[PDB]
Amino acid sequence: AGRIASFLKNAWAKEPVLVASFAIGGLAIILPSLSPYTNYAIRINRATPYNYPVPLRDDGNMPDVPSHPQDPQGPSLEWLKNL
Amino acid sequence: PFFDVQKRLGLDLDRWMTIQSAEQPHKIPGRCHAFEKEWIECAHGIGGIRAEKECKIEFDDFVECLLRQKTMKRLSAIKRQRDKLIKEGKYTPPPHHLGKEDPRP
Amino acid sequence: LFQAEKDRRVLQMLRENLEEEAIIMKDVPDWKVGESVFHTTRWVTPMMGELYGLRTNEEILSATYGFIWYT
Amino acid sequence: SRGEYVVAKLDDLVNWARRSSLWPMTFGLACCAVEMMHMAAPRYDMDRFGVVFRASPRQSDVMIVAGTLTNKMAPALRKVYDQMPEPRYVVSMGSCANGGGYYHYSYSVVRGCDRIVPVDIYVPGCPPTAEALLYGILQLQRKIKREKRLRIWYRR
Amino acid sequence: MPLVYMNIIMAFAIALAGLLMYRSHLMSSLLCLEGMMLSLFIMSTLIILNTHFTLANMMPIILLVFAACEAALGLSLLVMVSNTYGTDYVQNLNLLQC
Amino acid sequence: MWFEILPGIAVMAACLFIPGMATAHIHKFTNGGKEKRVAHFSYQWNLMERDRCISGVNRYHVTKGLENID
Amino acid sequence: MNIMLTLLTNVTLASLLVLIAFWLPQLNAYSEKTSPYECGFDPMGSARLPFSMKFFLVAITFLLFDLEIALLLPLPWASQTNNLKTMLTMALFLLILLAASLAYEWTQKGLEWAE
Amino acid sequence: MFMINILSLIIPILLAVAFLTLVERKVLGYMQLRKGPNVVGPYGLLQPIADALKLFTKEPLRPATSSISMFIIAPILALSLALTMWVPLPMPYPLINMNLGVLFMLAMSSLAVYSILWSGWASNSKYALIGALRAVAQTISYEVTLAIILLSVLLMNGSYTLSTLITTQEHIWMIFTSWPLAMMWFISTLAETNRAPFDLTEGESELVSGFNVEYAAGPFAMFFMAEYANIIMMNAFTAILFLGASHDPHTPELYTINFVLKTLALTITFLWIRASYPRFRYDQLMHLLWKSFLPLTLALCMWHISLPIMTASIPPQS
Amino acid sequence: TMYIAFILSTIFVIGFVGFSSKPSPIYGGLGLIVSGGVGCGIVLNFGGSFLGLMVFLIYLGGMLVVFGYTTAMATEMYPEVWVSNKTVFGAFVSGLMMEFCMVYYALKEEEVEIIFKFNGLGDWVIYDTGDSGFFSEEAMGIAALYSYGTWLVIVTGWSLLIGVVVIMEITRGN
Ligand SMILES: COC1=C(OC)C(=O)C(C/C=C(\C)CC/C=C(/C)CC/C=C(\C)CC/C=C(\C)CC/C=C(\C)CC/C=C(\C)CC/C=C(\C)CC/C=C(\C)CC/C=C(\C)CCC=C(C)C)=C(C)C1=O
Ligand SMILES: CCCCCCCCCCCCCCCCCC(=O)OC[C@H](COP(=O)([O-])OCC[N+](C)(C)C)OC(=O)CCCCCCCCCCCCCCCCC
Ligand SMILES: CCCCCCCCCCCCCCCCC[C@@H](O)O[C@H](CO[C@H](O)CCCCCCCCCCCCCCC)COP(=O)(O)OCC[N+](C)(C)C
Ligand SMILES: CCCCCCCCCCCCCCCCC[C@@H](O)O[C@H](CO[C@H](O)CCCCCCCCCCCCCCC)COP(=O)(O)OCC[N+](C)(C)C
Ligand SMILES: CCCCCCCC/C=C\CCCCCCCC(=O)O[C@H](COC(=O)CCCCCCC/C=C/CCCCCCCC)COP(=O)(O)OCCN
Ligand SMILES: CCCCCCCCCCCCCCCCCC(=O)OC[C@H](COP(=O)(O)OCCN)OC(=O)CCCCCCCCCCCCCCCCC
Ligand code: SF4
Repeated sequence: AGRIASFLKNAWAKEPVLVASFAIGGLAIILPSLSPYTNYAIRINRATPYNYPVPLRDDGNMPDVPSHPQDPQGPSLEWLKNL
Repeated sequence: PFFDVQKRLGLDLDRWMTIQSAEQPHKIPGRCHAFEKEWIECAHGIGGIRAEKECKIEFDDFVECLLRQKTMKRLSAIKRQRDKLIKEGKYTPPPHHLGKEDPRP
Repeated sequence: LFQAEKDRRVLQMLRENLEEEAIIMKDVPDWKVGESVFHTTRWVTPMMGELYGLRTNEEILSATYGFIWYT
Repeated sequence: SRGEYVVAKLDDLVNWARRSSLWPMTFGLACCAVEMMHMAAPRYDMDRFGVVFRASPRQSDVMIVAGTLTNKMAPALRKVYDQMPEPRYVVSMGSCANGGGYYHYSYSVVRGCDRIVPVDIYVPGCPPTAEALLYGILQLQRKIKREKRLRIWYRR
Repeated sequence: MPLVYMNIIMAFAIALAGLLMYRSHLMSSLLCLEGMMLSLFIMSTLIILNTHFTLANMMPIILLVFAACEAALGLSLLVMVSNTYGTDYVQNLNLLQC
Repeated sequence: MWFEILPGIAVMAACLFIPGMATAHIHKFTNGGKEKRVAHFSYQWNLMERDRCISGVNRYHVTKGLENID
Repeated sequence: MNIMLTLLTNVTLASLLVLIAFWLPQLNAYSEKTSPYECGFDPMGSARLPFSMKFFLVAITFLLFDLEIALLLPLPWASQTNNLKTMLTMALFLLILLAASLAYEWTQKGLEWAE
Repeated sequence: MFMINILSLIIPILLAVAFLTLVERKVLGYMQLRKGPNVVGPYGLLQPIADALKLFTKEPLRPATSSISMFIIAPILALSLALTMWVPLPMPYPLINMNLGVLFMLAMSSLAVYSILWSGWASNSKYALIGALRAVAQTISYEVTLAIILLSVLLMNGSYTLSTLITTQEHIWMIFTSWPLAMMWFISTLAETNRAPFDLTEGESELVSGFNVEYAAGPFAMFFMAEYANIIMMNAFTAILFLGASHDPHTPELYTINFVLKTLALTITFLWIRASYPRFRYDQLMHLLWKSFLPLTLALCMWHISLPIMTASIPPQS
Repeated sequence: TMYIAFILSTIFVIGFVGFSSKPSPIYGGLGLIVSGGVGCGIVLNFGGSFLGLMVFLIYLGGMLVVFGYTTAMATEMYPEVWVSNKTVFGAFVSGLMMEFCMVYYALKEEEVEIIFKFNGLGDWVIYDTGDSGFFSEEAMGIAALYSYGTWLVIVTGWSLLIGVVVIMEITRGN
């Protein structure tokens, strides 16, 4: 650890720009895999309706597909409302 | 010559981009999606020789959708005939084609 | 609503283009009015000249370049 | 006359611009150049009057010949004067530029820059004070104010 | 085909004829080589935008990337030739014979 | 003194005010006192064209409503 | 249409300014006035002779890095996709390869001008 | 009415350029303990008018060795692009509203590079050629760094529309969000506009006026106008991009006043820097960007790619 | 119609005629910049704003390096312009005449070249009636370079890095 400490001390005294550059790059690589909000960002991108929601022809055996938009069935954005 | 590593390993390196009827972002349809789908479905599993002999009608429709040659031929013929007719005063365009109407909403 | 309006407008423009084509191409020896250039009978979307073919240059320009040139 | 009035007003407008925008060339030869720096200095700021140094002769209206003109230097002075586009003016500053100065009877000194270039103003002194050079610049401005090129042309 | 494609293909042919007919400089040949890829870019994007081949819109960018890779290669070879001979003339590249 | 610089900066600011205010006034003038419609997409352009068609005067900014449907 | 009109207006105004500049004032040209400028003395050589370029390698690296920035520019739209992890991995891969190119050139002394 | 709007965008820009010349004279004078122009008019307000009349009534000459065609085209291109860069700026309403308004400005700047190159090469003089090559090197360095910095900052925004920039900066400022990129962007705009300490193409100390050494009378005035228009346009772009102003749709004059004040502040900062610092060497400028800004620029680009994803703060596409 | 696309295509061909007649690299670069800008205009009319701006920016950056190189490596005492040389003027005039002949023939009749068949009608005719909504199809397709096209990104990045290594190795000398 002493060698690493000496190297970092010398680099911070000679190339602080490079030290900061590598630190920021390393944080950029590592942090997204640990943040719990990456899945939230994915879900927010999914929740955006760019195209028309084409309806399904009811076969009488689709209990999880709402008959009307305001019916309790279907995806919920209540999590996004309070975020 | 052709080593089908993609088919052997189950990978997908450029087959997503080979044709315009495949999965497009935001499900954006191609200009000739229906014609290309029909031609591909006709020609699937019969090889090149039979595909060229037997799916010729589907391929001709696909090429017509792509390039629009017969359509432009018809349009040019109609334009030339209309210009000749109005040159000698034998044709009078209607007001809805002359810009004196209210179009549909 | 806009889907229904678009379909009705497209069909009306096609119908009036067909009427004008019947009026014009009446002395042409071999010419069938409304003949398709596709072997299939499936509905095929008009390109740009099937709709705005026999219309004014202002309408043609608006339909073909109005969005791109709107700044 | 209407034409005479118009030309008088127009050439008053043109002379005002040239008088109020003077751009001396960055060209100093000897000790007289230090007084040009002191005229540029905060005490006698020449930038107040619209007098601004430009390095290139193509972008200069006034050539302030400030210092001794030697035989080895006279061709360069004439070359830069020729490269200055018209209208152009010359202010010879100090004794060396005016006549010979301390070096009048010398084998290597041109006795006056007026042998080489047409001089409009002569500023005496060795060196002239910054106030003296500023008075010379103002006298040049008043000389420009009297020019009547359009008035001559109308009667031409 | 419209006349626009005809013009683009004609421009490509003109650029190809320019490259195959050297005059003195190697740099002019490199400029002709860069023009060919510009015409290819324009033609490919015109074709792709017209048929709404959405996933093919990334192809012209890869075309540009390898275009400028070739331009970099040509510039490097040109500087080496200039260092050797003093000029970028194609006449000096005559040591090897067929 | 340093406040002799202010008239020049004031004139420069007065010159820089003109473009933006002029553009805003012209946008409101040519659009019936409302903002110029922003059509960044085909949907917005189609909306503008529909507004032109339904207006009956070939101007998209002439808005019609309930009094026009009935 | 609007952008074409704007470009035409700008070009026409600039051309009118040039035309006024070259025709309004009195002209008096001779050989000495129009000779090239070299601080008062005649130039020894010609300005068309080759001018050595001590940063020739940095220019080519600039071409390649210009390609890299062209690749990176569509990132704002790529961040709206559902494959956020793949998008992030590819963007970081491109940036790391650009950094690796810079580091290789820097350590191999490609950024040092020729002496 | 569109021609009227074009005129309202053009003529005030030229007037602001002339009075920026006057303002720079006076600010440099007062920082150098002088007064600056105060004799020509009331507080020297007629000095730019006198300068313009003098320049355009002076004789312009074409050098004997020059290529006349590219000698004339270069000032025309410079002034045309300087005036053109203003058309997509929202104050608060752009004259021409572009979906990709930033890449347009990048492309037009890269084209504005060639005016000085062609003027220097056409002049057929050694000082002009040296200035042109200095321009080549400077544009290399600042161009790559500018591209990446703009990419990251707009990545915090969501798109390439300046109106969307206003909407983004409704609440706080991009300077508060991303100040390191703001510092590097300010330096890059100095380099791009050829202002001190990076005024190397027209460096009077080493070269006699640099690339426009042979230009006189009107064609010189056009280069000066183009440079000052670029200065003001870059400062306005910086103010829009990093110092966001509140926008009221019913009374847009407030946004115009705030935008103008911030633009003037940044332009005065440019003049202040010119009065305060020495001049770089062009090799030192090239080594400054590639060896200092480019590593930090890449690291901050990675950081600003990752930050919206890891914080679930991805901006809307439209 | 307004024939804007056809006029811009003609200007594209004229710029190619210029830099292919090859007066000298300065004027070749000038013609190539003009052609790039006009091609940007063409693809802007066809729909691709990002692609037009990108090709324009890339060629503006590339021609900057070419100017620095032709100032250093590829310059002569009297650089050649189109009217300066008989060969250059002959090639330029031949290209212009061929382009004008093709344009005239296409306008007067449906010109079928020895290679391809071209129909003289509307570039507006060939366009599509359909529309997208609240997104740009071109922008989405280009942005799909990262989600889709992971292989293309890999090969492109490897090529760029190897290009840096190569240009460093070629110019090594010694
Ligand atoms: C030779 O040894 C030496 C000396 O000597 C012995 C010396 O002394 C010194 C001492 C000198 C110094 C220390 C400094 C000298 C060196 C320098 C390089 C000079 C330094 C000076 C500065 C840094 C600041 C001074 C300012 C300068 C240099 C800028 C120059 C100014 C211009 C070029 C201005 C010209 C441009 C203009 C006017 C803009 C163009 C005009 C317009 C755009 C206006 C047009 C408007 C319209 C068209 C609109 C009209 C329409 C309207 C109004 C409405 C109409 C509407 C309708 C509807 C019709 C030294 C060092 C020395 O070594
Ligand atoms: C190419 C551009 C065309 C479009 C131009 C659009 C408007 C341009 C606006 C800017 C004008 C810039 C100059 C401003 C005025 C100051 C300069 C000036 O007065 O210049 C005028 C110039 C002046 O000539 P000069 O060369 O002596 O200029 C010196 C001017 N002073 C003294 C002020 C420095 O006039 C002429 O050249 C012509 C004068 C009469 C002789 C006529 C000769 C015949 C050809 C022209 C007439 C038409 C013939 C028709 C029949 C042909 C077939 C037989
Ligand atoms: C820039 C865009 C182009 C503009 C085109 C011209 C537009 C009009 C330009 C504005 C004209 C300003 C004239 C300024 C008048 C001079 C001020 C006054 O001080 O001058 C006095 C009078 O000046 C002259 O007698 C005449 C000057 C100009 C008089 C009017 C000329 C015509 C103007 C109207 C026509 C303009 C439009 C026509 C052309 C397009 C003499 O004082 P002066 O000795 O110096 O000062 C010495 C300093 N001291 C006092 C401290 C010692
Ligand atoms: C390891 C093998 C070594 C011998 C072979 C070497 C050959 C060169 C190295 C090739 C390595 C990569 C090959 C595999 C490419 C995977 C492409 C794709 O199938 O996987 C992607 C998965 O990507 C992963 O995130 C990781 C990609 C690779 C990460 C970088 C690897 C760099 C190694 C190569 C270095 C450069 C050298 C290349 C030349 C030698 C796609 O995932 P997905 O989410 O479904 O995409 C969404 C598509 N949708 C929208 C249709 C659903
Ligand atoms: C893999 C994750 C990072 C991803 C990329 C990082 C972003 C981009 C940064 C890379 C760009 C290129 C890097 C180039 C590095 C080598 C260049 C070099 O040769 O440097 C030498 C060698 O000098 C050094 O000291 C090497 C740099 C050492 C920096 C590495 C430090 C590692 C950082 C660890 C993070 C520790 C966290 C501390 C946080 C502190 C606060 C931020 C000095 O240069 P000279 O040639 O002397 O200059 C010219 C003089 N005539
Ligand atoms: C309300 C309606 C409008 C009212 C105002 C109308 C006029 C406005 C101004 C228009 C432009 C000027 C028109 C021409 C003025 C007369 C010029 C002239 O003929 O000058 C000839 C003369 C040449 O000298 P000469 O006597 O021939 O001697 C031969 C050489 N040994 O002398 C010269 O050549 C003298 C040198 C200078 C000549 C050019 C400058 C004349 C005045 C121009 C003022 C405006 C400048 C604008 C500049 C552009 C904008 C910034
Ligand atoms: S006149 Fe006097 S002060 Fe001036 S240069 Fe001569 S010796 Fe020096």
